[PDB]
Amino acid sequence: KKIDILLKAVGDTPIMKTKKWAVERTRTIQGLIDFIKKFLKLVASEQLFIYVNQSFAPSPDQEVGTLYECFGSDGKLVLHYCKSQAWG
Amino acid sequence: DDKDVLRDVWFGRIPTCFTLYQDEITEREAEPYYLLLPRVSYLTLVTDKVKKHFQKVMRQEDISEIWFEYEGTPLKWHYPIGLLFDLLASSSALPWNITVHFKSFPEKDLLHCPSKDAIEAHFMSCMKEADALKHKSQVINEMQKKDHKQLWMGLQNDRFDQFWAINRKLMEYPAEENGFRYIPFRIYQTTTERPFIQKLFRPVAADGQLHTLGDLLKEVCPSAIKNQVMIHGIEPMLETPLQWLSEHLSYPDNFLHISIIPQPT
Amino acid sequence: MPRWKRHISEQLRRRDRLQRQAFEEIILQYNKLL
Ligand code: NA
Repeated sequence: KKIDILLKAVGDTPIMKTKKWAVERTRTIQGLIDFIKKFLKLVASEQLFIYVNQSFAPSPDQEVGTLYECFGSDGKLVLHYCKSQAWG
Repeated sequence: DDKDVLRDVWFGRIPTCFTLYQDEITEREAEPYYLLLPRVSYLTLVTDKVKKHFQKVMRQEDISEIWFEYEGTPLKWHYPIGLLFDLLASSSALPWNITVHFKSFPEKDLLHCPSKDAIEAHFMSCMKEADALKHKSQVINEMQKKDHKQLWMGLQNDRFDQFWAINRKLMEYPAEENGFRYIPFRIYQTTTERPFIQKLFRPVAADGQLHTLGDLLKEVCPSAIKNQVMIHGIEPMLETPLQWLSEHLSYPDNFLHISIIPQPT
Repeated sequence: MPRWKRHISEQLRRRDRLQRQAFEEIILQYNKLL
């Protein structure tokens, strides 16, 4: 099946207009990052960090369906994007 | 006591034979490099000597980002060395035969390792993810930045006491409870399409009893009870308290990496 | 000491004897004559 993702921003960084996304469970954080970089007009060289529970940054090869089952909330997995290291 | 188990796990080594990738035509066949790889560490962290070893017999233009493989299988550098062997080469004749490459980096199988900062980042990422399950990240986030640096330095410099001087805090829990909130575990299996199994599991039952390794598997991987349940090269009893396992048989990343491999011959 | 804990201790020591100890000296020897 699929899972719902809520994208939240940590400036300074361009804001997603469509934050609610229905995603595969097998898609990884990286393919999610690549998807975000397009909407935010960010290139490959520009780094982009993703966070879970506003604490850690999961690996790029790590699936989202797994992270949802572990850190999901109210039927959706909240993620935070930023152009810099937010939490160590 | 329990400390002895920690030392044995920590200092666990693996005899490895690094052979440079060549054909039967090269001017000179390079000398294979033997090395005891720390189970609890990572490839791109303890392979500077093997990199210097082979870079002597190569041009400056022929060297790039080094990468390893076993039986045509690229080795993920972000996986602990002990886990890779247990899952891939544990039922094969020692030493571990790892082929060394420089050209043809498999970018669809391997994440690049540009620096040791990249490694330290991934390592810290795993620990915070682990403590998020155990204490809602209340323990690791309230640490100083120096404490995070000490955890990394202890792993890199192979210092047991230095590492566990801080890691002891990540293995304790509130007195009213009898364990962690959730156990940081990952179940691997070559036969499954999934990278690994990671779900929420409480170490204590409703009545108060401690869940066992059998209880964990019965819940999150019942399709393994014929096969070996290998952790750190050994096969623990299924009756082993899961809470105790997470405290003592976890890797420095505070995760309980478990391999499910077929029985040998 | 519990049964399961004694098992693990024996297993970890058996592992070292079969893996590390078996090769540690000969690898050290080989590295010198290289
Ligand atoms: Na071998």
